Amino acid sequence: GSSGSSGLPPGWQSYLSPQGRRYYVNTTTNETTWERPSSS
Repeated sequence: GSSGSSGLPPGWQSYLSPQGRRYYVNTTTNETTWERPSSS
């Protein structure tokens, strides 16, 4: 089943995989995540 994050906090960026998928990545913490901005 589908599992992600409806909305994201003001600071995280939203990118797309080289295949079509969608993922997120932090610019400050520089941490890679999956459709979920793992704030820290």
